[PDB]
Amino acid sequence: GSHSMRYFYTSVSRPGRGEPRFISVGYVDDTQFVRFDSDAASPREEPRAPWIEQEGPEYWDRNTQIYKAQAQTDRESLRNLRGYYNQSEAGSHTLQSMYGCDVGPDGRLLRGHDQYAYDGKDYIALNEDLRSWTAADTAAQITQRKWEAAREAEQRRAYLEGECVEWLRRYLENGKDKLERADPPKTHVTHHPISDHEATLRCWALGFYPAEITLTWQRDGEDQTQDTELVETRPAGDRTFQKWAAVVVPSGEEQRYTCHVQHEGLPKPLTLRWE
Amino acid sequence: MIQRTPKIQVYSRHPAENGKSNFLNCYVSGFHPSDIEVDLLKNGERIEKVEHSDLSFSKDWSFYLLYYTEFTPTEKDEYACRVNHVTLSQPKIVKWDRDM
Amino acid sequence: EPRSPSHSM
Ligand SMILES: OC[C@H]1O[C@@](CO)(O[C@H]2O[C@H](CO)[C@@H](O)[C@H](O)[C@H]2O)[C@@H](O)[C@@H]1O
Repeated sequence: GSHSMRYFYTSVSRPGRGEPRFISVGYVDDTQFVRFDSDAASPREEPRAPWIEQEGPEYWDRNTQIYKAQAQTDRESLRNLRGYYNQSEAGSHTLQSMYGCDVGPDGRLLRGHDQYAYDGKDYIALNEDLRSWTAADTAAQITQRKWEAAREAEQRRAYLEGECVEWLRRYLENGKDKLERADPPKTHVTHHPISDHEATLRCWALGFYPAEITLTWQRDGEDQTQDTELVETRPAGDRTFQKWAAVVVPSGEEQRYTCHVQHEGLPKPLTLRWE
Repeated sequence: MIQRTPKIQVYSRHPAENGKSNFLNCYVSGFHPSDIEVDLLKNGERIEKVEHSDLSFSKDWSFYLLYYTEFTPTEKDEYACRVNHVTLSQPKIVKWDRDM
Repeated sequence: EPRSPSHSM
């Protein structure tokens, strides 16, 4: 199917306590596969999914040096940014970076991404054309002019069209079923009396991958959208996800309610009931 | 500076059954800035060996983390998650309920 | 694999 690779960097300054903390994580779809933390004992890129472990020592060594250099660059960017915004040199600030590629079933690039946020606000982003920047304000225009003069967009385009696509293809081949084949949810309905007149029906979806899912309660086939409590999809901690949806119903009317589950891993949408 | 208040959910990795080994999770998400303190509590006391996922974030730049520990649920033992963040005027405690 | 370092902002 269609797949993505993304890297997420976070740098947080701490003036008076040393250099900023830099953390990076890499994802293929909804699966984290690598991490780096500048505050680790002997910082290096580390595996976080079984299928990446097979990469040789040259892979880990090259990526580790990249993150160490990027941390130093982010430190200089944080210094420049507080200057652009005329901010105190005493305070802590955050620079986040996100980049990567979306590819189709054939493995061809559909869309590239390279964008940045300062103190939680969009700052600068590479446009869809992979050739031009969009700046959020006059500070970001300073960065834009620097990056235009340095031909930074060409450096990003080269990665996003080349290495990003090629390495994503390789991770998918190595990952196999864990990445290419969706794991459908294990599902069940629970019932919890609230009083003699009302009970909660809760529809559970557990152990599914990827995270995208829809859970809806219907009463005689009419969606109960305005009366359903839905929790945000949440990680189980073993690389799968969980969600539930609940409705409060009159005692003795439970048979009127069905839960409808849509997930990529299911052959067809499921209809569940209290049983 | 943008501040966003954390959302918190506390739950087990698998449906709880007393005497059977499991994982207790506290998922904190939707927050900014990244500085946050999360403790898992067993009968009101801080659990000592707690791990957390690597700091990551969503499309709106808000952060998320999973704090987790191996545990064996019983009938008696009460579990909870306590979270401190700049946006919270006091620590937020969310109790574990095996049906949620 | 990650992208090689950017220029600073
Ligand atoms: O929080 C427990 C801790 O507090 C101490 C005082 O340092 O004792 C208090 O809590 C005890 C357990 O509930 C009580 O028995 C006692 O009355 C109370 O002062 C410590 O002894 C204990 O480890």
